[PDB]
Amino acid sequence: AQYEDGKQYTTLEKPVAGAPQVLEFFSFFCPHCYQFEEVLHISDNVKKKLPEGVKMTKYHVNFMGGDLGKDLTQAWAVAMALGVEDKVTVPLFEGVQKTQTIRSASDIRDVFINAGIKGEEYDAAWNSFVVKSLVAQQEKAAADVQLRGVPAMFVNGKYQLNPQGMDTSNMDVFVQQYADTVKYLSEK
Repeated sequence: AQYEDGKQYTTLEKPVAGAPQVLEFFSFFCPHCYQFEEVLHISDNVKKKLPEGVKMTKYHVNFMGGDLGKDLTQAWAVAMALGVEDKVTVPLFEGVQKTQTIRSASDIRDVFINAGIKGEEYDAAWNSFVVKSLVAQQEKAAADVQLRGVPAMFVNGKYQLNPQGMDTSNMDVFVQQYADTVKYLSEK
C-alpha cells in the first residue's frame, strides 16, 4: 500500500496504554534533534497538520550527555511547568551544540534568566515536587516504549515513526512526508 507497517512506521509489539496521542522524544545533546527542531521544524509542521482535538507532547531524555543530560531533563520539566518551551528551546539547543556554552546546571539556568524567567521563579520551579513528578512522567514515557534513541515520535502508544523509510534529497518534502505520516497514523 501507500503507508506500510515496517516502512514509514513500525508497530509496537508491546503497546502502551494511556499514552499521549502524539509523543516526541529528544535530547538537547542529540544532533539529529537539533536538525529536527532548528532546521526542519518537525514538531511545528506536525502540529500544522494534526486533526481536531489531538495535542502534542514533547519529552527530554536522560540517556545522552550524562550528568548534564539529566539536568536538562529537569530543566525541560521546568520549561513545561512554566510554559516557556518556545522561549528556551532555541537557546538551549544552541548553548549545548552551537556555542557550547552550556556546561553546568548554572549555565542552563542562565538561559532561562536571559529568556526573562525570574531567578526566584526558576529556582522555585526547579526544586518543586510538581517538577519532580514531571521528570518522572518523562522518564516513564521513555521507559514504556523501551526508548534507546532520539529523535523519536510515537502515535497513540501504538506506532513509532520510521523516518529512515523516507527521502532526504529535499528537506521540505521529507518534513511534509513525516507530518503527513503522523496525520495518517493519528486517523488510524
